[PDB]
Amino acid sequence: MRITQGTFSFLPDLTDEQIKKQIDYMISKKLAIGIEYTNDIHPRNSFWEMWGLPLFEVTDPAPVLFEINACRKAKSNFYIKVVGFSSERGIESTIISFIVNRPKHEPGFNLIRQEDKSRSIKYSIQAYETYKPEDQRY
Amino acid sequence: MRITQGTFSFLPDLTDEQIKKQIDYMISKKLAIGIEYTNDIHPRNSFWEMWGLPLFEVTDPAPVLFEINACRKAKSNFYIKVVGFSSERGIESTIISFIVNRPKHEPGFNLIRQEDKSRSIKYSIQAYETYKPEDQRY
Amino acid sequence: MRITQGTFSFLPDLTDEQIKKQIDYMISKKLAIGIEYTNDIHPRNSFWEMWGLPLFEVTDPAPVLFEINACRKAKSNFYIKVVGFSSERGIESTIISFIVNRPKHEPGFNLIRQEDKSRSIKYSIQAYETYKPEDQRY
Amino acid sequence: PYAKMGYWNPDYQVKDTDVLALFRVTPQPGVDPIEAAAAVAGESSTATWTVVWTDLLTAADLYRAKAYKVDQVPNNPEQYFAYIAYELDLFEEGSIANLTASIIGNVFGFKAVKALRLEDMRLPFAYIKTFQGPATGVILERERLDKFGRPLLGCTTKPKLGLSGKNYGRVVYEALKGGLDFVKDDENINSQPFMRWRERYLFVMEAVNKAAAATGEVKGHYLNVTAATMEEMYARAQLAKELGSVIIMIDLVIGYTAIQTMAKWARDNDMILHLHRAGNSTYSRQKNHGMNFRVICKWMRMAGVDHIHAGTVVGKLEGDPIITRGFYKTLLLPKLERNLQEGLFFDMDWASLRKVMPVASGGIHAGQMHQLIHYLGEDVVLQFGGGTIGHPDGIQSGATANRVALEAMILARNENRDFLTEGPEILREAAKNCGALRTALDLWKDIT
Amino acid sequence: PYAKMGYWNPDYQVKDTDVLALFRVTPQPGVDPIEAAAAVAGESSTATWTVVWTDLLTAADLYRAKAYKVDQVPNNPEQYFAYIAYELDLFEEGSIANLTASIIGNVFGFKAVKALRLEDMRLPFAYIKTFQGPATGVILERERLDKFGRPLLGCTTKPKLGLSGKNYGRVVYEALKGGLDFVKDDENINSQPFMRWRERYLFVMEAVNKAAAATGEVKGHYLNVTAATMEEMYARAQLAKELGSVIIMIDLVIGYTAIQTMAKWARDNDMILHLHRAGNSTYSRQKNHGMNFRVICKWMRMAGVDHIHAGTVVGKLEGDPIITRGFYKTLLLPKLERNLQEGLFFDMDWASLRKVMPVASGGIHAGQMHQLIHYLGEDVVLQFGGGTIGHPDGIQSGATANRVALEAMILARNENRDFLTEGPEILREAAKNCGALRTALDLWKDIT
Amino acid sequence: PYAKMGYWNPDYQVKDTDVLALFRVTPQPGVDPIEAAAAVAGESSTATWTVVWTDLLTAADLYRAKAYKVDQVPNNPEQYFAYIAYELDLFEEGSIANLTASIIGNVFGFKAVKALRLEDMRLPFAYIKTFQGPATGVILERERLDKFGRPLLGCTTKPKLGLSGKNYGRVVYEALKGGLDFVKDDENINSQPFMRWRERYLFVMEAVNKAAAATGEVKGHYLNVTAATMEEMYARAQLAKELGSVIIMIDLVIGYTAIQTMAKWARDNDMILHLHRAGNSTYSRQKNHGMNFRVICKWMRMAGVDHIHAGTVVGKLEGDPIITRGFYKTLLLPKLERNLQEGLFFDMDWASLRKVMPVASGGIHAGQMHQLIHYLGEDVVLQFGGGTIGHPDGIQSGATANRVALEAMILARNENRDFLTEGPEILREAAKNCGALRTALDLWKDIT
Ligand SMILES: [Cl-]
Ligand SMILES: [Mg+2]
Ligand SMILES: [Mg+2]
Ligand SMILES: [Mg+2]
Repeated sequence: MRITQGTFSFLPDLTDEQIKKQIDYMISKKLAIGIEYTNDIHPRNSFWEMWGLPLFEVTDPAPVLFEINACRKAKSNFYIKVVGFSSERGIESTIISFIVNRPKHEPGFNLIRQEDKSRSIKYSIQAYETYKPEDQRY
Repeated sequence: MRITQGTFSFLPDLTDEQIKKQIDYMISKKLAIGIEYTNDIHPRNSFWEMWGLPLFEVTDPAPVLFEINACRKAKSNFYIKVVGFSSERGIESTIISFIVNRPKHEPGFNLIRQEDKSRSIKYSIQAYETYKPEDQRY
Repeated sequence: MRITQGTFSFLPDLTDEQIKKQIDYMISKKLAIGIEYTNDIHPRNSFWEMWGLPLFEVTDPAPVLFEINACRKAKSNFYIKVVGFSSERGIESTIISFIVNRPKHEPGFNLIRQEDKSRSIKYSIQAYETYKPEDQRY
Repeated sequence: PYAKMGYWNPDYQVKDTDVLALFRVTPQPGVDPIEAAAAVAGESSTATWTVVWTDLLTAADLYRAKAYKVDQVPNNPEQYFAYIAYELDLFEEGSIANLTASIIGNVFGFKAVKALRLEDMRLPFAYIKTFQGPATGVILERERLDKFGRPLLGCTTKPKLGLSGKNYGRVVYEALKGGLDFVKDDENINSQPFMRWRERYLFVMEAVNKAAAATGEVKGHYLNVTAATMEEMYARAQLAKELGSVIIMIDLVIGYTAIQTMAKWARDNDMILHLHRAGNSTYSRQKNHGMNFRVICKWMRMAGVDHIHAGTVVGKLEGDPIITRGFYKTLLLPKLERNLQEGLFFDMDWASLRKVMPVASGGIHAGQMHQLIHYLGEDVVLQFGGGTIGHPDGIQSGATANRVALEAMILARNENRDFLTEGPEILREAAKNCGALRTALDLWKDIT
Repeated sequence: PYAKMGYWNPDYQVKDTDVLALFRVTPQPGVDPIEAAAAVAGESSTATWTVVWTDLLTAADLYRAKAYKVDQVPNNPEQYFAYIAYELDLFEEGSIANLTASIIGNVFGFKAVKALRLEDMRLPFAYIKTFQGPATGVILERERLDKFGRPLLGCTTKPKLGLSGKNYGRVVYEALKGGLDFVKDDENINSQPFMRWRERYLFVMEAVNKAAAATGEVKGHYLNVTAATMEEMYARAQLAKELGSVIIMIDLVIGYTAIQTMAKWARDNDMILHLHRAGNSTYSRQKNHGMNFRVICKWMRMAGVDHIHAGTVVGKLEGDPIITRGFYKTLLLPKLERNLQEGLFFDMDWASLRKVMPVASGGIHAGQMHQLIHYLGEDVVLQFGGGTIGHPDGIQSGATANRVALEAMILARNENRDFLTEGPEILREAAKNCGALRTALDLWKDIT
Repeated sequence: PYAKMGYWNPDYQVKDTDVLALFRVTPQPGVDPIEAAAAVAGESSTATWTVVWTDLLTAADLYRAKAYKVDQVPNNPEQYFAYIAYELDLFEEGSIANLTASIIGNVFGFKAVKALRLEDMRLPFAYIKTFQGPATGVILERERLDKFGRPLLGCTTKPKLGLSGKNYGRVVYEALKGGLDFVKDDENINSQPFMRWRERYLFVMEAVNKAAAATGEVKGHYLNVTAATMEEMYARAQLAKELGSVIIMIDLVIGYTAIQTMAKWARDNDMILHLHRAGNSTYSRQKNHGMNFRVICKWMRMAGVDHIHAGTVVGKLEGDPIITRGFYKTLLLPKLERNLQEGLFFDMDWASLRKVMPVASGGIHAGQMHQLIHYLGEDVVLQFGGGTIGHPDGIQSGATANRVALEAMILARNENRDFLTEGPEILREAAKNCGALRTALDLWKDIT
């Protein structure tokens, strides 16, 4: 299935020209721009791996785009996303986050139902590729 | 002090003509009419002594007035009141209650302050004449 | 015993000249000046009877002194005090209160010990003259 | 098309279990009254506008409100009375929040309807029977106070705000001792920088007990337990209980759920529960939107408060006497009879719920007592303001004048004296024996 | 004479700690605007009319509200704007009930004033700082959901009432899986004969977890915990918590105290708290009485709910876009700037209280997405009704069309495309890749 | 470079919401006063020394303290006054631990700074408004005791330690009956092998009630609830409450969190809360490090104790009268005005927090009463030691002499008598009627 984490995951995968225009947006919003990747796609996996530090005070999309592609070359079967952090007082948080690489195939999640008191159930989801070590996923 | 239990205790003591017109009211309201007396004038003394049974279905004030005066003769140094009970569904209770005899002099109440937790106080009032036996009051 | 409620009750009873100088103080402090009396001298009897309303905006001690003496004539066997109320923001309360009449003789208080859980005791004090009606006290 | 969806049904037969509402509707200009009716029904029952198959998994008709009757407002060409029926099974038993959410929430239709005001409700017997009704009620309240056959008398402390605990207690003691049955906290006095609530409660209870001992009556002061959270209201209610208060109050702004929570507490703890509702607020003189006060009376009697301010007729409150009389009936009667001039549009059986005590508050004074008795009856608390505190002879005096006028008026009424007509002379006979009343009567003849 | 008592003070200097209110006042015919101002102040501050000595035991001036400015309403000869100032010490810290009791309660004056509507309030910094503010707030809510830079998408279950627990859960699962971020209980669905609340909560949590596992997103359903008493609301809130719900809802009809009680609970228990307030109720289109919605926004942001329905501009809700924009600012901004066309009469610092999320609900549909984004911004939940459930291809399909239109519109906005003007073509490019969106766009072109 | 990082800002404009501190700084030899200022700011705001990118994810400037003004200490070439400003959002509302952690914790800079003493703080209105303030306060305390217009009188039991419960109660009864308003436990007496705490509390309450019955006054004994754990302090506080004590005490060594915990308990339970702080401890006569006592007064008034020992001017405590006067103002006034000789460096509004009662304790005796009244005012507890217990005529006698001197002095003050100058003759007129006072006055003329 398609994982729909990300601001634009109901759209087709973005071209590089689209990705470029999203960097321009971020630049005009004065955001720090980070690139993160993971192959544990749990929705509560809050800390993806960082591909370098976030870039600050950037003024041209080129170098961001260049790292995105180098991450894609190094981690081609990982999810990779781009995140734009705001430092505006009272936000101080991500304000956009979108996918720029997905694995070829997504097998999705197992749903675990542990039966508890009365009719209640304690739930877990476990991404199928996480049943394997990281270097064997996707 | 003047005890102001009673529907008309801020007025002067009622004459017999006034008392008569209050019976007429009660009669027209179809009330049972009772006469009660006490010399423990505590406001929470809910059960005064009954002077006879209440009178039911009465049509002339005369016999009520006659018992009021006989109670006054027998219990001249007691409080005496007249009570009109309604049996109308959803009332079923007193709807008027007024004083027709008071003792010559009312010495009033003692106030007792038992000190309790922190600043709180548990209060009692005790009518001074109740510090004596009933046949020595007023 | 001498009741030592009051700002100056460890001093001898004030003369009228002393009382006069205390009014002058109150006037210079811009206080409302009230006269209150009681013959239930319990320390937790917060509401003495008012002798008239408090006097506001007064500029000469004479009329205060005159009412003090008229209260003394009417209530000679009562405690009488003078109270000075402040309306200054964040005070808004009595700031002086002193005795200007005491009964001839003070018999004092009974101490009641009601035994409660374990060794604890619930205490009450009851002024002896309050065992009687008000018009028989002192 | 709302008349097309079934929401309009001129033929619907009203069942004894239906909840019925009567809205005053103002159709948006050039829209059929019948379409407007339907719109109000069609939205306080469902929020759908397409091909929704999932309705077919339910007994769908059951959940649709039925606009079943539309009359034109008399004296108003472009206002209509719409009667809407709702199945009993739509409502949570015992729940005011659910009732109000369901009725005055989803009554949309911004294209057929310009204005909407809910005028009355027929709460069915079996629904009413799921509510507690007054915690205490008029009959029990009077047996607790041992006070029969006359209105009760109260006033709010003056000034509402500022007195320290001890000076606040002074006013309460003076007024109770001088004749009032009740004194009360202002709706605004809760707990604030100039006075916190615990010292108020402690000094008040000393005043109240001193007054009972001075008079040989049960006396009460309404301690305001209003607060921001339910826990805080409870801690306040619990001190009132602990110290032996006969009565507390809450403000209607705390809201329906805190009200029902308190009403159950008052029932469980033998406390009279007075409900303050501002007689003239921003939400008042609307002929056009919102909800008529009588629906509030219904909902609050059901929730189970013991007192609510219901209006006076005379004084600074200028209301239609006959509409006000309709508020009192709603609060007090075991059955209500349709009566258009009183604004009661439905017969209604109260299912033996206890009675709420009306409170009359406003510019009212002792010289109006014949009008107050004649318009408001014996079951009412009459609340006088500067009419007691500002008697030139003192608070006790002011309370005495009001109490004597009250009692002399009920005496006259019970004597079958034509007290409405002979009112002023009745008061003037009473004042003959009562300097404080004589002083009050003069005080209030520059008015007229 | 109210201008005579001090209640009118053209010279009063406003302090940074004052609470300020702005009423729209309609003087009773032939009464001075200045006397009317004074009357409103003189009664929401004191209820006295005689020689009251007891005021002299207090710092009396402190407790008097000051009418300090009167402008005439533009385009309305006989309506005035009155600005009233209240000392901070009159108010209980942290208490909405006390604030509302004090302001919109005792604003009487039935002889100088015909109509009164409270339009706005300046809550001072130090007062605001005594309230919790949103339990979660926009920033934390988005970090909990991992959803950034786009509005959120919800809808209410269709039909609102009737589905058994299992069929109700079916709709919730379909809609979440098909793309919605949230599904929600209707304000009317609490616990009733046709469905009790515990089975709804249990079947819903199965649907929600199934949807998270189907999509790899955090998903949520607003469980309505509304109930008649505080204990009952808590038992409901506690099951939501126990079963792991990300979000619950309450209806505004529960009232201010139950709201603050819940807001503290939501803060203490990591729960998003959505507040339902009916967008078009009987209390709506009043230019004349009651209170403007923006004052509700202020009070609810202070009380600490996380979502409130704030209006849309287009669709079946027809409001002034600029007044609506003013509601959003109140909910969202760290500081508000006076702006008469938005109906903000005061500058106001929000004292770092968290932000509430506006909800837009109404006849809104996917073909309006350019207008919705342009008028309402990215911080909003867009709620579609029969616009999802009644997609001729199924609920999942309907949810997908709405989600794709949303995302394609934000994409265009971020590209600096003139999306207000090119809106329809943007949607039609998106629908090229999306049958469900193509189907929806056709579906909604008989409208226009 | 600290002036380079932004921590130094000669131009910073102080906001009404800033927390401001005034340190007395001693630059390490040959370091610029301006660099020293900056160092203190730069470390009580951040602990960083490298290229830290993560600052850029925050509104970093907001979290930086700003050294904004440096004056040279008058009469001290190499000491400077540094004023530091901190944004309100850095602080937890209502929390002394957080305030102190933030201000006097991370003020490092061991290379630019040799010595540092915190001299004063400007707590902003909106911050202060987040604290409870005194549980009872001077005004409520006096209304509870019915004691107006004179200092209160106490002493500590003599000997502090050793008496069994019954002999301890003997001293307490003697002293209260003879005239003291209060007697008190020593800070050291908690619960020990020679006497456990429960029997002390029980025998004390018998003494206190016996004294009230002997005098017709409210009497009190400060039961020390100090203990090692919060549960233990509560069990002690709860017995005091249960047995009806008007007052308890705690030692400042229990620490800020237990203090705030107790202050809330005292507010919730109507208990006066006296705070013991040793007048001359190892941490006293520092012109050079630590923190000036007036900052403690601020923090304790905020936390909400009712009494704190504030110093006397005369007797065995030898302090600058004008600095002491500054401590009393901090405790007592609604607003503080900058005044360099009093050591108040900031204007400050107390936001209507209640007042704390100063306690004066030391070698003070009855022959100094004119100086005590003149320097310390009427709102103070005067605490005499061996000055009561060791009156050659008995404890009652000693208490009487002190009480008569007190009352005769206030009488003279109120008469506008030049009591500072005529003090000895005023006492000697009073002693004419008072053998115990005559005995005391002689007793204390070998001193001088
Ligand atoms: Cl007991
Ligand atoms: Mg009322
Ligand atoms: Mg909604
Ligand atoms: Mg000490």
